[PDB]
Amino acid sequence: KVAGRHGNKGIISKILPRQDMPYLQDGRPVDMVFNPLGVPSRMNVGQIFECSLGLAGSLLDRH
Amino acid sequence: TSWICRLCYGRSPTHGDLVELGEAVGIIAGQSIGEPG
Amino acid sequence: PYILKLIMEVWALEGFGVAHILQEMLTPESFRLLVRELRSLALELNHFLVSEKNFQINRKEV
Amino acid sequence: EVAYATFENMEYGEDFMKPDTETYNWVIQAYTRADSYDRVQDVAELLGMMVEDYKRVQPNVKTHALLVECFTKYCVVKEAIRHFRALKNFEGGTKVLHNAGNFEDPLSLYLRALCREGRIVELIDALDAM
Amino acid sequence: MIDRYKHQQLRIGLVSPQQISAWATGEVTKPYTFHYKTNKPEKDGLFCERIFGPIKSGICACGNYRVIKFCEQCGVEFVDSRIRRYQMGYIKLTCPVTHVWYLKRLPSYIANLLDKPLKELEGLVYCDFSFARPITKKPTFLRLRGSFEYEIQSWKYSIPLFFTTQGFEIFRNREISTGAGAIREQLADLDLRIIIENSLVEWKQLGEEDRKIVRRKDFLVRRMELAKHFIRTNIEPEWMVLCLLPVLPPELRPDINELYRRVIYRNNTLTDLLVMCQEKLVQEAVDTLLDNGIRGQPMRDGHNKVYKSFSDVIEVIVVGPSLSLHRCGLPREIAIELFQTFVIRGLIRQHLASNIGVAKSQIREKKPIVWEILQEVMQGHPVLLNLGIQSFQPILVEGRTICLHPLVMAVHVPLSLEAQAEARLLMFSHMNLLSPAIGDPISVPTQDMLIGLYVLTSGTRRGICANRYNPCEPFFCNSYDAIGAYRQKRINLDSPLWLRWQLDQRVIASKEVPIEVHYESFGNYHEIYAHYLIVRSVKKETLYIYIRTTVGHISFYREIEEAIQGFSQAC
Amino acid sequence: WFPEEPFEAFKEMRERKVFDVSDMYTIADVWGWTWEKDFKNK
Amino acid sequence: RILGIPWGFLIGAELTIVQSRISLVNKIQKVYRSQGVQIHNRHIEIIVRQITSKVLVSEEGMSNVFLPGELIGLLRAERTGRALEEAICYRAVLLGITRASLNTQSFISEASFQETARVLAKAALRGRIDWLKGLKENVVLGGVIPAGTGFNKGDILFYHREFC
Amino acid sequence: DAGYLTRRLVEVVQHIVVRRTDCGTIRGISVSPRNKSRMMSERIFIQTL
Repeated sequence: KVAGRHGNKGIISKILPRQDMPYLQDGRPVDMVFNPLGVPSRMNVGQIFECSLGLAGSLLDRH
Repeated sequence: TSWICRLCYGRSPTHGDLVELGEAVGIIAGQSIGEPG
Repeated sequence: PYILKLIMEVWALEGFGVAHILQEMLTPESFRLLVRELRSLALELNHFLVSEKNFQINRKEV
Repeated sequence: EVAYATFENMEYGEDFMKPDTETYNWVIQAYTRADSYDRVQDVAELLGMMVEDYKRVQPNVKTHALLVECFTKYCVVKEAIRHFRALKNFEGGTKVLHNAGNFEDPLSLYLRALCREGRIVELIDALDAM
Repeated sequence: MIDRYKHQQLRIGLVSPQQISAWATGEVTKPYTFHYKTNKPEKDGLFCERIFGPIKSGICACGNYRVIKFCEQCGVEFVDSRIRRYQMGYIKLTCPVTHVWYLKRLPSYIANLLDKPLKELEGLVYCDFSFARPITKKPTFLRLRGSFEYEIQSWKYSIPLFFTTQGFEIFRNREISTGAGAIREQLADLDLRIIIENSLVEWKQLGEEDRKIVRRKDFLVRRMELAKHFIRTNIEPEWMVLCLLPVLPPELRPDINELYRRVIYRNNTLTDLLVMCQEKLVQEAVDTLLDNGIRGQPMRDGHNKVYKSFSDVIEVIVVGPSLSLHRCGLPREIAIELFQTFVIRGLIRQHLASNIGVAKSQIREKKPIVWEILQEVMQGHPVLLNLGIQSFQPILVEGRTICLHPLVMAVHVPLSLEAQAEARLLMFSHMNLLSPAIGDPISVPTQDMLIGLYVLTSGTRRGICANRYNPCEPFFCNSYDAIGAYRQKRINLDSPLWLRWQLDQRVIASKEVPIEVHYESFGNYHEIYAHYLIVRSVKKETLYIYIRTTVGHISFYREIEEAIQGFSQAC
Repeated sequence: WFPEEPFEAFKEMRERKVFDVSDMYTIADVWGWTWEKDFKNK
Repeated sequence: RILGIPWGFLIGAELTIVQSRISLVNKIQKVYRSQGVQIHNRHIEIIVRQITSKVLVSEEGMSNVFLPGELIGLLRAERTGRALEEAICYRAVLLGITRASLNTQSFISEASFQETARVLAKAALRGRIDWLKGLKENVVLGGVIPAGTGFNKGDILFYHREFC
Repeated sequence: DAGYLTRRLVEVVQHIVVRRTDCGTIRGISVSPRNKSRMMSERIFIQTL
């Protein structure tokens, strides 16, 4: 079981090789794929803000 | 009041035909009202 | 994002009409023990079978 | 209860299995001569079921003799009097109720219950039938 | 047809003192539980092996062993030790005690049968009262009657001296008695047929004549109903007063033991004296054992805990989207335990294991032949998973988790063929597609499945969303060509197209007349509808249909059609 | 709602086929007990 | 006050019971239908039949057949009324599902539902018999329930040949 | 509150089993589609039939 800090809790159901994962326009595959249907029903928009800002910080070397 | 017959009950919802002999329709009625509570 | 790693059944069987599955999932010690507890209150609980053929009454060993 | 299970098989079965007058008499007789427990309510409900079946079933001599015997035993005397009046019109009549002196002699019990309750006019009419 | 008749009955009844003795023979006479030094069951105690049987199968009290009738030294019966779960004992009460169920639980049965208020009857049991003339079937010569709160003065000195003490004791408990024993004499001497006639005449008198008359009428009907049941049954009303106390078997009392000790202790004290205060202690202790919480403040132990009587005693999953609807996946570690008996039999049957002992070691040591057998015996053997409980056909999966299909922890394996038939033929997830409440389907696609169908069948953009300007597409011969063009990225999923249609006109559409009819002077006319074009003629019998659709609509139609055709071919 | 008035409620019982006069019979009149009217209401 | 013997009680009980059943089903279905819950009337009618299937023998009806204050089935009371004139006077009573569950034909079912000590004390004093017709009765006994697959009990010419 | 109600509902009708083909009753319940005081819902009235 994994979780974010916004009450988004999940259970790992499948482990894929990195070449089977969806990948970005820089070629990097993603590490996890979450269901987007979990957000509107649970109404925890804060995870959307955090994930975007986390990506910016990693590329900018910022916390 | 201790049992019911096929004709007075009528068709089964789960099976399309007239309800079969031996069906526990009392317990089915109890679940069908309690579950949507 | 930052992701952390963390540390009625009888009625349903009766509604299906699976009488032999229900008997398996229940099995008798549950009833024999009940008879003894009732005996502690000066009550006796006898199980009799009446034969449909010759109408002879049989007292089950409980 | 053994005889009543068979009766229920017939009462709620197909047309060729429906109870006749003899069927009602057997089930009534089973309750009247039960070994234990009060059965007068069972007999009176069976009688109501038989009456509801009047278009198909009519009584005979045994029906009234059994009903006189049952109501006398439970001391429902006014109902035993109604069924004794119907029993008079049947030939043989009181001899069937006498049962050759078996089952505690239902003929004598009917006479005794009439004497114990001061229903003398009924008692004399019973003797005329005998 | 004739019913398959089945006549079974069970009855409960109050138990005679004779039946209580017949259960045990067996008298527990000592308040001892277990010896301190030998740690053995005390003789004639609550755990005695004379009365309840050996604690070790085939081993006697002295230690003599026999292969599975009484030992000469101790008397232990050489039987299985399981008899301690079912063997009763009993306590011989020096003084009779009323059963608390039939005295104190309102409405009182004893008080209703005797037609005495429970207040005037409770003092006969728990207070220093005495009842005069308890019986009516034997000669008496004193004009005493009723309940006397005090003591008769002459009855203390003059009467015992005049008749002598030895001669007085014979007829003493016939003029005035005390305790629960006095109640038992009243119950045993009751004329149940007199009760019915007296209640009926009193009932009719009140009818000829406001909150008391109605209440008294209900009392009389209850009393005559109670008398009638005693007459037509084999229950004696005097059994409501206990002379013997049955004792629960030791294995069911490995609270109750302490309550038994108190009853034995006081009962042994009372027989040593032979007083009325001691009788109350015995009677109250039996009340505590049978049903506490009926007198007021219940008995409590030293740790401030209320004693419990016999009346208190009687009163991970992981989704698998590729699974079929009727299947489930079980881990090896779970499957091998659930099916161990079948794996052992399969090993013996195919002679891979000599016997049961060897077949266990191969399972223990994870010999690879075990998993081949496990797959074999699992096939065709459904399991129950707990529509909360359903039946699935298990398949072995990799990993450590149970895998369930997306439209669905206890696992039960049916053993008998009767149970296996019911699981496969009644509880499988495909003969229960309709819910019993209203007849709705149970497994309708939801969430991501539903979104996929919605996106698939959301057709082309229309009107001002399709063209920037006011306008003042490919044709496919068959649906496979259209789908093939989509696979080659020649069209998009929602790009409009025309499909040559060679079936009947079965396109769900708005019931509307043509937008436009183009009528050629040679006889052919084209009817342009909102979703299809129909080409007809006044010279020929031709009728050509072209549907304006998308590959998404084609894909949805094909999936259902090919599912129906695939199932038909396979069956 | 059945009418609160009694005779209206009797009429509604017949209209909705709850109860009709075909259900009004006793053991005396279906078993041919013509002699019982002599022993009653005297 | 309008009708006579087994017609005032018989017709009065029919009117009360029919009216009660209509309003009981409507009230129950009004709750579920306002929440969007669809249930067939069959299931509700089965429950309501048990609520409205009993009459109470009136305080004045005393005989050797029924005692005043006795709870008897509606069909039994109707049939006895046609056959007897023994002061069978009764009124329809609405029993809540709790009270109806404690007035059944099986003391085992009642004792395992609620108020076990009171149920067993009364039954033991009259030697009550349970004929084990229902489902929960047989579950307690560990038998096969009378429903589903348990319903309805589940040399001459030798040595006599031609010598030839 | 839902479980307590479900337990009581099951208990009151737990014994009801389909035991006969036809009890042979003569009575029936009358249903009318055109009550003069309220336009009954068509779909609900169809579902009760």
